[PDB]
Amino acid sequence: MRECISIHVGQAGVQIGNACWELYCLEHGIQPDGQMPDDSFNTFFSETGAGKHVPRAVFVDLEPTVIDEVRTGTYRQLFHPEQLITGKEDAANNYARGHYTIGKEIIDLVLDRIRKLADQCTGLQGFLVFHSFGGGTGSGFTSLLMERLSVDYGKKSKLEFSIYPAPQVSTAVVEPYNSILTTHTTLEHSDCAFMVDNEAIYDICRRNLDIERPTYTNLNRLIGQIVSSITASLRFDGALNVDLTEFQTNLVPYPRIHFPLATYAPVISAEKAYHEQLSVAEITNACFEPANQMVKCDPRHGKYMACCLLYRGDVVPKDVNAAIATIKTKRTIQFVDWCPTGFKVGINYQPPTVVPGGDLAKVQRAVCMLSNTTAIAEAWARLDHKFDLMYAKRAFVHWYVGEGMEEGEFSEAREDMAALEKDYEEVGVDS
Amino acid sequence: MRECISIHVGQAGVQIGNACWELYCLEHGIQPDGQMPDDSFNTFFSETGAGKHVPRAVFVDLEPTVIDEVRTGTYRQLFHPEQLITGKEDAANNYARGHYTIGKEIIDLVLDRIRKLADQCTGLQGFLVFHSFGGGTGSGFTSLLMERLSVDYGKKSKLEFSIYPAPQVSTAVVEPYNSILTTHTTLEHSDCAFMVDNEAIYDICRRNLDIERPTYTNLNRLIGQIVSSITASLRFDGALNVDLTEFQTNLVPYPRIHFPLATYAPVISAEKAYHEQLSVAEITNACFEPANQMVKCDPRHGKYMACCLLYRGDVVPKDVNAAIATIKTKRTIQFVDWCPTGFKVGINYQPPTVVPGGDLAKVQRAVCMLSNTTAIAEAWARLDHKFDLMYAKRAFVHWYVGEGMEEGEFSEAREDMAALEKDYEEVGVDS
Amino acid sequence: MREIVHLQAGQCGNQIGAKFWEVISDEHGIDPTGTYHGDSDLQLERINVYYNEATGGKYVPRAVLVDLEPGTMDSVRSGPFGQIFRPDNFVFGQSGAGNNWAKGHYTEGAELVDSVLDVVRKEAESCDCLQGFQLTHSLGGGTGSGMGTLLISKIREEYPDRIMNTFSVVPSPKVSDTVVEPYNATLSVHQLVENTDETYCIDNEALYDICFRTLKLTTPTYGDLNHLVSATMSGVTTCLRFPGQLNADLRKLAVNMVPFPRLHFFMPGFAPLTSRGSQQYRALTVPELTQQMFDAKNMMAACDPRHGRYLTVAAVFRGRMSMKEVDEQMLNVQNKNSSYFVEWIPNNVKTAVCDIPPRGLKMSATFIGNSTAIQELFKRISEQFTAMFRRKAFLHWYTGEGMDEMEFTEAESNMNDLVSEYQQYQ
Amino acid sequence: MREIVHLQAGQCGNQIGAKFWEVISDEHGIDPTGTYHGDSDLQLERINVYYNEATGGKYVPRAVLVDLEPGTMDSVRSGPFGQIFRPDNFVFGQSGAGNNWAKGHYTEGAELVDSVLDVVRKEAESCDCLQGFQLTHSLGGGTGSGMGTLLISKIREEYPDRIMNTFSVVPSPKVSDTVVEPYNATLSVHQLVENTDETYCIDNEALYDICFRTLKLTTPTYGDLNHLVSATMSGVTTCLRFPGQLNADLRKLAVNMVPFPRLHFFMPGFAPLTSRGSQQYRALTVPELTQQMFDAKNMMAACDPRHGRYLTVAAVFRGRMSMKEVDEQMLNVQNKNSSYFVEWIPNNVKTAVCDIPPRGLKMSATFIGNSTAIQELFKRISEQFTAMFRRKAFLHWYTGEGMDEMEFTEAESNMNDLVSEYQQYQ
Amino acid sequence: ELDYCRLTEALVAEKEKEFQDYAREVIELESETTNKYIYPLVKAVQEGPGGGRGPVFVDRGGLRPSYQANDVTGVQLPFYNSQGPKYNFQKSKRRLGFT
Ligand SMILES: Nc1nc2c(ncn2[C@@H]2O[C@H](COP(=O)(O)OP(=O)(O)OP(=O)(O)O)[C@@H](O)[C@H]2O)c(=O)[nH]1
Ligand SMILES: Nc1nc2c(ncn2[C@@H]2O[C@H](COP(=O)(O)OP(=O)(O)OP(=O)(O)O)[C@@H](O)[C@H]2O)c(=O)[nH]1
Ligand SMILES: Nc1nc2c(ncn2[C@@H]2O[C@H](COP(=O)(O)OP(=O)(O)O)[C@@H](O)[C@H]2O)c(=O)[nH]1
Ligand SMILES: Nc1nc2c(ncn2[C@@H]2O[C@H](COP(=O)(O)OP(=O)(O)O)[C@@H](O)[C@H]2O)c(=O)[nH]1
Ligand SMILES: [Mg+2]
Repeated sequence: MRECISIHVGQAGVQIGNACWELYCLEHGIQPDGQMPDDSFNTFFSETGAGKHVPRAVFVDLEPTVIDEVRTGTYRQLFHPEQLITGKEDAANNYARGHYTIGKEIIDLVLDRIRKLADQCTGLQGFLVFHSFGGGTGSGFTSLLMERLSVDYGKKSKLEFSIYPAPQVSTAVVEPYNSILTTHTTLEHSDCAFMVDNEAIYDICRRNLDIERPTYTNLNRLIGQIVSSITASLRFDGALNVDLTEFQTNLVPYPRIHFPLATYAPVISAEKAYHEQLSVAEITNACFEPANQMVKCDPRHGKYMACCLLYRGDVVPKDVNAAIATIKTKRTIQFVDWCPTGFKVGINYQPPTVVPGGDLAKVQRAVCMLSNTTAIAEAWARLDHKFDLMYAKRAFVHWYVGEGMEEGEFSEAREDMAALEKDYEEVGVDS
Repeated sequence: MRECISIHVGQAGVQIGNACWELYCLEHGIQPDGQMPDDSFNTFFSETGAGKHVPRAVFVDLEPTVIDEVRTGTYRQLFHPEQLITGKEDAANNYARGHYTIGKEIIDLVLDRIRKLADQCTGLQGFLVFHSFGGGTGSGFTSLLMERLSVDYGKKSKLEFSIYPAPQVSTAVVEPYNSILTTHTTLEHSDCAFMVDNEAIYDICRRNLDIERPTYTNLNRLIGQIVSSITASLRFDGALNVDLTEFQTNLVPYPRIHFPLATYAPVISAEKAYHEQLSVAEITNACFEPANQMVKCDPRHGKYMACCLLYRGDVVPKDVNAAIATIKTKRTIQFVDWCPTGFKVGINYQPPTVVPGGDLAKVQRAVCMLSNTTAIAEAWARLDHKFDLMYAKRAFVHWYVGEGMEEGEFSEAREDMAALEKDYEEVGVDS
Repeated sequence: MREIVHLQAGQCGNQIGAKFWEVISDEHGIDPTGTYHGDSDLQLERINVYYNEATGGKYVPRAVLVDLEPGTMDSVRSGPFGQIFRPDNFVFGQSGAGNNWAKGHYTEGAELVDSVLDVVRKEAESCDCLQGFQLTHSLGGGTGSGMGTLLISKIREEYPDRIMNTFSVVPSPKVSDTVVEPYNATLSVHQLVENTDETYCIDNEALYDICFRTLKLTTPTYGDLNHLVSATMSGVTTCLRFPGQLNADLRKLAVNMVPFPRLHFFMPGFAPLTSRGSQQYRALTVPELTQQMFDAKNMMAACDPRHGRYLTVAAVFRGRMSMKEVDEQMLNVQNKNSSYFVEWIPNNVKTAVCDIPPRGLKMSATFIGNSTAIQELFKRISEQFTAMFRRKAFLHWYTGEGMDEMEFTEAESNMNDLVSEYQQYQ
Repeated sequence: MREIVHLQAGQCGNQIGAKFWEVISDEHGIDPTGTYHGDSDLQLERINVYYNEATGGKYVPRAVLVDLEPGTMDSVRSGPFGQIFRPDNFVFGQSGAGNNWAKGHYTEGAELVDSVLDVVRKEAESCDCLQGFQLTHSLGGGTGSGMGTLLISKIREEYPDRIMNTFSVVPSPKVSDTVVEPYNATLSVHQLVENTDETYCIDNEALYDICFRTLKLTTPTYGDLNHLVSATMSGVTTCLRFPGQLNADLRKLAVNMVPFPRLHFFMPGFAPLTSRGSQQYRALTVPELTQQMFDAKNMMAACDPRHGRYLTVAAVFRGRMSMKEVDEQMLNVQNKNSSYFVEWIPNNVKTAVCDIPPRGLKMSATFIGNSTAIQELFKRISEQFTAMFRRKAFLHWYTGEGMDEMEFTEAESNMNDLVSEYQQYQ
Repeated sequence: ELDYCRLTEALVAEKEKEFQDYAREVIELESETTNKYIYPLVKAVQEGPGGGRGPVFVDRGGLRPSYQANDVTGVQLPFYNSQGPKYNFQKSKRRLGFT
């Protein structure tokens, strides 16, 4: 009955998506041809008369070199070929080109396949979109993707899983230019929106998973485990079951603030799993470490508004509420005085499943915390400084302006970003 | 549930935690893989659900040449990977390098690891540490070690097993400068503090155990027996039980006087075990002899401030209290006028365990005595003779000042230690 | 004869009902298929209080299971004793309440309130004469408490003179597991004070205290917590279906408990609870068990009567027991501990005795005591509701759903009226 | 009928009572499981003084185990009679006192006194008519003397009209095995002089002296020391549970022994102690009991009545015996040694005869003697408390825990006045 | 009353025996190939009835009572075997002289 639609936008969306959909098939025991050798698969797969399953995913891309690798590999028989949407020409790291020039040629094809998938749904819990701030139409076409979804669909959930531009490492020069102009869309047309930046995931894989040389496949296996633990309360029985709309309402203090931080615990190797036990209290303390956080910001600087936790495995409610008491006793961590009861707890019996060839090991007890802090103002004023530092001498403006957008729209992104950072300042003051 | 976290620091610390943790494994019958082929092991081992006993030790060093032998030798699979901490460059026989410049880089890294062990502890008796005065990390970082556990863990126990310079032989030249500058740290930030110098342990093996050429392994076993019998009453049942809280109280009359003298008896070879009888009387007279004393100082010049006794094996309170009467009648042993009944007695049941390669014999009874004397000012005034002799022409002063510490701390730590020798002498004057 | 229709609200109501019908079907000797396999004729002599006649020697419960997420509903049907319920009583919505009172009271509950009122009126007409109802729910979520407040308020006006029993699980400070949890409780208790006959105050936090200190549970999952709440519900209304020496049904236990119509929140407790080890050293006699009913460790609420005044007490005993003891021990408590008990109401305690014991036991007793110490649980909820509402926490999830902002202010003011009213009776 | 609730404090207390609770269990014929395996009817007639009724015809001792360390709480479980105690009475804590009086009395022991006071009230208010309580503790330890005096000082205000027996284990001059042993002892006698009815002085030096000179044992374990303490403790409360020709309860021994309320320190002793070689060479006869009874070798304290005066004397007998040989022997020792007994009380001694002897034996005797010669005990402790305190020994272990230094001044001044009160009665 | 107590004890023993049969069947089915991973199963079956670390009481039906009274923690008491010899109370009585 319950079901969602995945919208993998961009080259990062495809590499994330095939990491997620590889994990889903082995989780539900479905072969690459789609036929198995119970309604757990109903949330993402669609049943036909012949015994197959079609994933409810739409791949949004503007370059054919990233779709044809999907159509050639092992999963060529899995996905329906009309779900993979390829543009004729890439915007090539341009928000403006994917907003006014390139994106309106295939905006009709995306909304048509959205209509077909939502027609098959008997009741639609929400949408998941996957994209990155850095790229052109991963940030650009996503901006006009939300405009059509919000107007057509009123109160349907639309989750925005994003990748923030890292403060130090980058693969572009116009990367801060693309990120700030997407603040207009996400502030207005997003029910929820996560972010993890790549520099933080770089620190964890070096020291926790014991990998000298990882690529984006080992990062996207980690991000697949985050989404799997989120949606498994929809797919499997739980001692406490938490739906998609449940923790959506319970983490946001204001409609202007819908930006949690995601962390996962434990992340250890199969040789280090031979040594250390993994209990409920041991994995609870690991989510509060600023080293193991998956965003380069320190909650020790800021203040927690609310907390959402997602437990999986041999998890007893006795040990959950015992470890919460220990965390409130330590004075290194703080909570705002206007949220005394800030936690939310969910438990599922099924342990997380592992992928063959992956880096992690199979674990009984795991937790995926969703905490909203005032430490996100640390990673915004840094990017607002660098967006102001480049734009002081008026650089790269001729490429964006000449494509159709006026020069005053850059100044519009200044005040909306300046006002949004002011709304996070008034949260942290105590009454 | 009570337990002690061993904190070894220095190349002395790694080599002495190599022999101390070899004794604990065979004492509780734990294979080098960490799995056994009772809850006595709970003080020193941790219980993974799979059944592996991971020691709660923190090996600290600033040179990779002695840690990497542990990861290669027999016990590679026993020790947990993050529990063995290694810096980049050693302090190289220096207080100043290990305290203000080099040692401040891993002070965050080590005390993140004690958090993972202390939060695991549902009840902690206290921390044990091991350090050497001669080295750089054993003198410099160890002085920042005691300063921040004092802040972090207020009223916890911090026992000391220190290595003091020998009166004539030495393995360094600026070793006296390292020794004096840590007197202030082990004064305000140490609870109890034993000291052992190697020359007074060199003389034991040549005449008692009949070893012509001992090396540091033949010494590291003997200090291992001392730490065993102190914590043996924590682990094992006894007719009377003593704890780390008890012998702190019954040996330390004043907070400025917390420097015992640690002995052991009997230490005899397998050929002298066949011949000489070992009753409770014949082992409690050996702790009073100056030849068996383990510091290069003689209580015959000083005054027995307090006494602590640890007994192991088939020991009866009849023979303990009979031989306690005899030693009190003799006049070569003196007590102060204001401690008429200065004894503390502890009794355990299991005899101490013999290890492969240990040159001692399997024995039924043993005793470990901690007798605080005034004659510990004998060894201190000899070194302060040599510190001011070395400081007379201001030699080696350029090495310390430029690192970050001032030259005013040279006169401070000698004047701090000057008044401590006066306090230790005024106690001995009768009223 | 005197019949009770059972109502369950939300996921917490459905899990509570699953064990409650499991423990009393074995009490009446009912197989998983629903037939009768009995040993004594007294088991079937009263079965129409909670069951219905069916063709072929079968009986079905008179219960309706109401929630909004069908995921937990299939756990009830595919459960051990879920095949006995008639399928028409499973009334379910299509989307969740969002842990929101207003979604369950204004937005989505207004459509599901028509379905439950159609079913419950077709079942309340079947009996001889309607004694009353029951309601099992929790105040931590919006499914059980959102429409649960709305379904009571519509059926109270339709049935003006009946008996209305509600099982409330009010939020706890230590084992709080919802951010919007005080917003659910404080604005919903306004419906439990004006349109509800009786209410029991359950705390999950008190349930872990009993299961950890006393009952020796290494892993106390919600099944064993649900065992205690159902056993409390069984002991209150065992006089409905079983004869005794001195009996007291639900109506007679209610009118002697409530001195004023707005004071109908009690604290339950149960007494003969013991572990595997302490079973033998304990002797099951009357003066042994009356120690544990009044013991502050065995309360099913996180309030301490030593801080307050016992205003009216009940005790429903069970088993073949001598009436002299049931009376000399209880007067002994009243005279010895004369500081807590009120002075203006002498002989405070109600008494009931039943003959047949629970299986595996010879003697049992149930404690129900109303005091002034319940205002500890009310002021603690009130200050956490006032703290969040000063900066307007989560306001957009309730204002835009069809209700204004002044409904919280009258919720706080009426909540202030109740806690100040408890002081003047102290 | 007249019942005694046993108390147990400390590692010394947990090992004294563990041997003590199995010699009554042999005395009334009780298996380690708990049931009754007896031979006569007189054993089961009066058994409710120390035992409590359970289900299945089983009996549990009415005792509570108190300690601040879990170390010796294991040894009382894995002992011969560890399964016979109910687990709810095993009161223990996490942080001990570490041979300190100050930790037990103010800082660490004040959190355990409120836990055990709840326990002892449940096992006292359930009984018909209490005679009083009984304590075992040691002044050479932390939890025995630190918080053990806090149990004494608190239950006096709760139950003023009762009795309180204690077997104090005061330190010894030669068998001193604690550095701060006088500080524990001196600050606790001031609590014993004010809030204690009867006191027995147990010295382990007296226990070794009996075991070597009289009993001829090469290996005197604490099992042989705890059995000697239990044999005196069993034979001093005999006549409650066994009828006799001239019975006497512990209250009758109290009223005849303390002519002034501060003069309540006694000397215990036991009648037949004899080695295996010397067993066949003596005959159990009434003069043979009282000949060995006043012998200074068999005193259970480290003081000799030749240096002082027998202020008042007891005699408790066990076994089938006559009345003239009890009376003619004891008037003989009153007359012949007339220089030791006081002059201002004639007929100094109370006598008592019970019928049932201890098992394996047919005659026995017990001694309680109040004297001025027990001030030899107090002067040796107080000369060494001032000896340490003149140089301010170990003062940081006591001052920093909350108690000021003036408590030392009053505790040695009060103990000095008590010795000066003893002297003017000599 | 005595008959009722014996009946209750027998019923509890029968239920524990049924569990022991099922657990032995599961372990025997699982240990067909290797015995490298049967250790948690052996620990689970050797845990003992109730939270008990001490020895079982054979005359009582294998019952293991617990001792958890430590403030808010309630940590179970540990278990240590003793090298001290077991003594008989009759022999101790004869040796101490009460024979
Ligand atoms: N976390 C994460 N980020 C990725 C991954 N792949 C790409 N990115 C981000 O994507 C940004 C660049 O966008 P692209 O990978 O080119 O894809 P795009 O967003 O559609 O941009 P275009 O190719 O121009 O259409 C970089 O700044 C990266 O930070 C990935 O696998 N994981
Ligand atoms: N008693 C004792 N002392 C030892 C032993 N091994 C090394 N030492 C001491 O170690 C000191 C030399 O310093 P090291 O421990 O080797 O090295 P460090 O403490 O890490 O300091 P750095 O060399 O600067 O890194 C000498 O003064 C010795 O006294 C040993 O086995 N027993
Ligand atoms: N007593 C009890 N409380 C429960 C149980 N399950 C959940 N809860 C409590 O109910 C609250 C959430 O209830 P919820 O599932 O949202 O109820 P719903 O809104 O009616 O579906 C939490 O605070 C839990 O502590 C249970 O089985 N028994
Ligand atoms: N008579 C007797 N003395 C004991 C016993 N156990 C210990 N002691 C004495 O008590 C002293 C130690 O007692 P301790 O353990 O500190 O008592 P606690 O602090 O109250 O637990 C030693 O000097 C022993 O001689 C016993 O069972 N009987
Ligand atoms: Mg693109």
